[PDB]
Amino acid sequence: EIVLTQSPASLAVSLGQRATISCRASESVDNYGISFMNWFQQKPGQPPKLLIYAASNQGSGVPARFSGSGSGTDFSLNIHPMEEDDTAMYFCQQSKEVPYTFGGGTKLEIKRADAAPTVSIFPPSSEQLTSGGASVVCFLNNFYPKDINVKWKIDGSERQNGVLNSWTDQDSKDSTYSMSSTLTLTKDEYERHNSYTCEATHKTSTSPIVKSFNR
Amino acid sequence: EVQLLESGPGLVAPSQSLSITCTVSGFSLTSYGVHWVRQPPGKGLEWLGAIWSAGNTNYNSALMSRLSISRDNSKSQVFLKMNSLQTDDTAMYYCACAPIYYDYTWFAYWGQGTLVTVSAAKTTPPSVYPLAPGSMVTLGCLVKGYFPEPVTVTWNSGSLTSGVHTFPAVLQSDLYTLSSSVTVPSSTWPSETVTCNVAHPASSTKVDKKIVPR
Amino acid sequence: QLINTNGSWHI
Repeated sequence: EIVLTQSPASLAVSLGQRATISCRASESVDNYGISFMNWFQQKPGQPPKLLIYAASNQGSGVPARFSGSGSGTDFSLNIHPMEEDDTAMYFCQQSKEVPYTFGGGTKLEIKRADAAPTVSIFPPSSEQLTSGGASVVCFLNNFYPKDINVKWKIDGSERQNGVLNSWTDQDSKDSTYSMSSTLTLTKDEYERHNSYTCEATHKTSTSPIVKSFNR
Repeated sequence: EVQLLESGPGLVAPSQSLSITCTVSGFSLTSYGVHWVRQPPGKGLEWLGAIWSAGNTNYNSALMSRLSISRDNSKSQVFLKMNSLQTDDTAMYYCACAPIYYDYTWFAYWGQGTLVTVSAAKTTPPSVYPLAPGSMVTLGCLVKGYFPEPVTVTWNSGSLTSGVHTFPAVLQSDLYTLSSSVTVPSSTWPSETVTCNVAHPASSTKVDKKIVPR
Repeated sequence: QLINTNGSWHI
């Protein structure tokens, strides 16, 4: 069938600049004088939204800055000028004949200036301690770029075990990321120690941002 | 108003079968094709097949032998059935529609999708814990030890939307954990109530946790 | 006018 090869896999574009995504088909998707090439945008937690149909026609609710072009086997989606809400996954799709097929997708994000995280730490809740578990939570909010390191310490000694990390998708308004880091111990081990510390190292500061508390 | 809604089993044991119903309104099935699309977590869209306005069907080339699509026009329902699911079949499953014309409504209307997890692990409700601290103040909600995905988190029944981050769930020992943070002006908390609202449909769990100062 | 009632486009 008609295989669609979508390029790039991912890229980041700064505000006001141009994002160019390409879709090449293994054979022509033209018939009856038109190209059966469609483009979709997909935001986190949402179904895809139609952007472009018939290679170059804009769907309902689709801003002028999204433009489709091409014919035959070579197609492009251009987004210019890039805006914050355009961070998303993008897919091409051919509908010339069965089976209908999709390109592999492009993750398009915003390139923006560095921003330091805002760090907060949370002791285990009284509710959780009753169940014999103890989770310590560190939020690192609204930073850029996505790369960041969290080091946990218990009574001053690094703890690289029982830690789970999770990043949000890029924010659609300020283009930042956030991350949660959760250290989970048995209640018995938690009650054995005093100081719990989350250290956030990010390219925006010489020294870590440190949040800490005593049990 | 064109609308589609998937109903699926949520959790499927390996080698068992999958049945999803797409219920539609605002259009007649005899005038539309209804298409099935799936998306493995973090991966791309895959066209599974369609039942066209005429009532015939077509399928994905590689999956055709495991797939069956049918419809009940009187009930405005389209059905997907898939045989012997394996871990590779874990995915969000969507229905979408397109008329007999090629125009701006081409795949313009989708269901919200239903997540199908292929696993023999046990459905487990979450434990929900409030995260209070030890100008602006940040609070949280810890949603621990549930299976399968998804959960929904809101703050103050949705009235509190700005300053909210809900972090993707992470799997450990066949149980998911996620957290949500919300940042509000310190003048409003604890003077005003802040409550996370958590739902885990698979276990029919619904719970509110007020964030109270320690 | 393109029409697709059965999986194939025709005019």
